[PDB]
Amino acid sequence: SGFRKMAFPSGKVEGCMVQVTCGTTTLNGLWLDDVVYCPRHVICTSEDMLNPNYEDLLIRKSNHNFLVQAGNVQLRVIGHSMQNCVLKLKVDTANPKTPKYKFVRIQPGQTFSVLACYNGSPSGVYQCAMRPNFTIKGSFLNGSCGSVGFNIDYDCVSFCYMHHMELPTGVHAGTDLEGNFYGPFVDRQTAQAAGTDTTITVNVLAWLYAAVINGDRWFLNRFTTTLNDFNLVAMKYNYEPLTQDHVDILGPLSAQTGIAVLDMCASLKELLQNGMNGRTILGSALLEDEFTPFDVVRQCSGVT
Amino acid sequence: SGFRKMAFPSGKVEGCMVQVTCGTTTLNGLWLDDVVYCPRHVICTSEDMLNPNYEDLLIRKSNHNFLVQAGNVQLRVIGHSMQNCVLKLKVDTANPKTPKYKFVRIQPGQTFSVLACYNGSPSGVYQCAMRPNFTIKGSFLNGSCGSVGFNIDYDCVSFCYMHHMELPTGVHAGTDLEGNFYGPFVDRQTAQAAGTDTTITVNVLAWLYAAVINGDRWFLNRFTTTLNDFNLVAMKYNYEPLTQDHVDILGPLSAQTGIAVLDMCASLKELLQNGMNGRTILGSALLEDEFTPFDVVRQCSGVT
Ligand SMILES: *CC(=O)N1CCN(Cc2ccsc2)CC1
Ligand SMILES: *CC(=O)N1CCN(Cc2ccsc2)CC1
Repeated sequence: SGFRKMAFPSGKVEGCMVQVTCGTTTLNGLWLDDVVYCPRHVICTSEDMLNPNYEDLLIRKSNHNFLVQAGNVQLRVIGHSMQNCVLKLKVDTANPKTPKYKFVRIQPGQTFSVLACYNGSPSGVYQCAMRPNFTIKGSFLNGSCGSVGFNIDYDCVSFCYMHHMELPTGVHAGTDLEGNFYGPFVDRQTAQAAGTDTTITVNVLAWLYAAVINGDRWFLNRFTTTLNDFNLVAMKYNYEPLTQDHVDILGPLSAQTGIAVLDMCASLKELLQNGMNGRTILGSALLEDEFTPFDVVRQCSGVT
Repeated sequence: SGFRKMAFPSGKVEGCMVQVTCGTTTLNGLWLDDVVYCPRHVICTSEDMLNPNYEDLLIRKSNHNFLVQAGNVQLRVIGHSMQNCVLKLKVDTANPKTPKYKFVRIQPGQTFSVLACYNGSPSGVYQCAMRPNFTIKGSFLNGSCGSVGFNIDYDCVSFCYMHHMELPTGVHAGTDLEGNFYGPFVDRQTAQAAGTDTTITVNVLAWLYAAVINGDRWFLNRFTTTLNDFNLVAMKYNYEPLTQDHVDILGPLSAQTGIAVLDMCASLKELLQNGMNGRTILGSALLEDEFTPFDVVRQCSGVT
């Protein structure tokens, strides 16, 4: 029993982290096979970050300008290219610790673990979600860029995030491992405001199921609702509209607990309308939305 | 910027996890050098757990009864002994992935990371604290026993926790790596109630400092207080009494922010007395007490 914000074991990713230095800029790189992936802004001076022309800046760089260090061992760069907002540095040695991996571009509401690194050295691991506004709420200081987000299915690491920038509101933006930003963000020091941070309704419901499975049942009520009625309430509270797809995905949690998805929606509706009245649910005083239905089933079933 | 509940990178510990089977019971073991550490209740049938005599039960067990599997490779047991509530199984092979390590017995209020494992296989990592009642609030299903809690200082893993049991209130009890339970708990299926779960005042203050460092300042007020006055308020709200030792430990955070510890106590006092009024602090609607001053400085300074 008990339910905790839980990250994937980080070892498989720790083995992929290197330091990338271009001139006087240091950040993190991801070494998979004989390629090191890092944010292209490694090539920039802070001066450059106001309106960088990355193709023009990159012409001035040679393979020997990219200093790549794995532990205290230097890797030899034999090639470099820009793909969108990331650099791929070809090194002369395959990473012996390369796990099975995939590159995946996640959707908003999807959760992942982040291994925060400084100088190619892991400092810690925490769990994130891709917000509906394509930001993530991270913990990232200067030097953390190139830190990656990932899911693990048994032996296969699916890399979904690379950290690139902090908005002046202290939220985080980055790319998939093809170097394409999530959302409308650009790797330039300009005016970039996040949109509405809407609550991931399907994740909140999954977490309410997790609460019931673990003894927290006080918010269960005598009511039911319809998708259309629930959604009127979701609209008012900046929740994502609930779809039949969300209802289907919650089916296993519905089945295990014997609480109809729409009944749990009517519970969520009363919580939105009435608040927690100073009570808590799984040790939280607000409605947690960074557990997916898949996350809840995993943690409740003990999958490795 | 941003501040997240953050666990140590788990790789060094992932490399120490094995499966221990005695008869029909399977749980996790910790392989350091040529010793595997596991909870002694591995030797029990559920029948045995009502009033086990571990010394009597252990006489019936030989080295060949302890099945120890690291990945898909079996380790040869060449010796076994009981130390308090843990078994030490001597194996004929040193774990090649043994990190630098220490065994430490932590105090209440101290935080650590847990690598939840099933069948010697890591499922995830999360951050805990030793509660003032010597429970921890974990995420642990059947088969998770022998999962360990740890801190990392650069290269050295300090093992502080091994998971042994769940109280019928869904909180967790376990041992240091010498097999001594935290608090009054025993590895028997009997009536064991947790004491008062008091709030770790020094951790809450550290987290309020983390909030200021990251832009959340709305709760800063015009007041100050004294230790004695603050403590009257802590008593009423089941907070640990604040000592000069706690004030000293918060000195670096005081220094960096320019907010006197006692001023921050007067902020905490108003929050205890008035509530959050539906506001949040670092994305929480309650007062977080599972970040130590050391944790806040680490995450705010980017130590690896
Ligand atoms: C994540 C990280 O380490 N940093 C430091 C370098 N910064 C360069 C930049 C990119 C967009 S605006 C300026 C990014 C944050
Ligand atoms: C942690 C874990 O896997 N388990 C399963 C075995 N249980 C045995 C027991 C110990 C005290 S009461 C019964 C403990 C929980």
